[PDB]
Amino acid sequence: PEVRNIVDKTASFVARNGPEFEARIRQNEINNPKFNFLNPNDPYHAYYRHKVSEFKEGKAQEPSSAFDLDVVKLTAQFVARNGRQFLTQLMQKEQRNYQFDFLRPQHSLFNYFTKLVEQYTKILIPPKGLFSKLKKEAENPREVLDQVCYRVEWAKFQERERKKEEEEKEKERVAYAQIDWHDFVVV
Amino acid sequence: EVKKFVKIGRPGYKVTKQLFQIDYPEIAEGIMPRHRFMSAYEQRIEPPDRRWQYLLMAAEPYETIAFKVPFWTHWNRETKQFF
Amino acid sequence: KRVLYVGGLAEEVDDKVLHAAFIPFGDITDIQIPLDYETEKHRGFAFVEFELAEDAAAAIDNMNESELFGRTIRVNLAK
Amino acid sequence: GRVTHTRRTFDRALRALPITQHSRIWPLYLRFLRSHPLPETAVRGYRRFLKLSPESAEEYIEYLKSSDRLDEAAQRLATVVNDERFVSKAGKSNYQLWHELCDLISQNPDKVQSLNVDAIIR
Repeated sequence: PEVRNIVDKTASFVARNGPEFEARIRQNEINNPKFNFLNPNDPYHAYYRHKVSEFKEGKAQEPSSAFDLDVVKLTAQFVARNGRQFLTQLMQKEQRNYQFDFLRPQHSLFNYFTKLVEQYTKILIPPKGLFSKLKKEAENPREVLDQVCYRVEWAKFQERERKKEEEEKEKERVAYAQIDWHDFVVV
Repeated sequence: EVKKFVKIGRPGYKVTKQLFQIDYPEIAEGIMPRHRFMSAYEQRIEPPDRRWQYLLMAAEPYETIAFKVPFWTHWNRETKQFF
Repeated sequence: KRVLYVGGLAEEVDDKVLHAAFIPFGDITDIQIPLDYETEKHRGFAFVEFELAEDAAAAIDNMNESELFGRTIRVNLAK
Repeated sequence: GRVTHTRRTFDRALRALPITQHSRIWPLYLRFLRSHPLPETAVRGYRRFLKLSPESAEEYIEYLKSSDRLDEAAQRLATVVNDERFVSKAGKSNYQLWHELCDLISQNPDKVQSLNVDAIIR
């Protein structure tokens, strides 16, 4: 397509450089019917003129229990000695003729099992007390002030985030009380 | 005001059922297009025998994809696809 | 929320059919379909109760806008 | 080695009508179809006109398409293609597109008479 490709070229030029580039082309090639579509003289004028904004905005395409607590603590201590998700100190004891329904994942006591496990991991990691000593906590007002301000700062970030969530929910409420219930249609 | 400036362009819905996934133009608004099950009794003419519910998912620039039914969604603004 | 509410119980739609076609997404523990006692036909509403929320969510998502013997059925989340 | 055990065993396993005995009755026809298509066609026809299921004709035609008797497979397919009470027997599952696939494998470069092929396309 000669005339179509030329109109799309003028449209890309208008998108990149403006209609002032169109006027420049008009004064530079008013001697040729190639700037005729950049002029009111050829029929491609309005098509390429709207095509300018089309290619500028991206609509066209460019041309081509104490005991229970102790037992849960013992389970966490045994799961700190677990080597894999299957081979640990709880697997056989689950079916070893003693009552243990706390390994089940739906019973709320599995949350206490998992929290005991998380504390067991944070205490059995290398800095948890295994083979080294951390002293920026045991003698450190500088680290204490740092970490305390940091907890307060995470608290402030979470406060701003909850406020943002509440504002968004308010916008959602005002828009749910404002969705259209007359011009409904099925496609 | 959210409706005092409620523009009615009435654009078509492009939604695929079979769980529904609808596409719409670039809005540039954080409001998520919401769905809901509503009654089949309201209308400006209302031909008789309206006895089913209608699930309509509508937003700002794209008209409401509604369908009679005889955080359970997702809104991708980087692709503009709603599920 | 491990419940699938199956709207659209067709003429011969029984709990066996419902839990059989929606059983593959997860272990469905119970099924109950409202059958009109004066009509012997279901009310277009059944309830499949699984133990898995992932199962029932995937079932509601993939079993919606469904079809069983020429009937446009829809699976939703029970309240 | 004798059809006596086959018949009597099938009948005794069929005393109840659960999903039991099904894949012993029909694979019996499968293993009987060897060197004798008559009992295969017998079990196929009597089954398609026997105990109710939409999977009945499914297993029948899917067992018959694998043998040297295929117009019987198409006959069970036609039982499905009428079906007398369920135009859609299986929901999203396909019988007619599969029949079209078998018609395509028949109009495959064997019957190049150029009449059966265009007939199968129509």
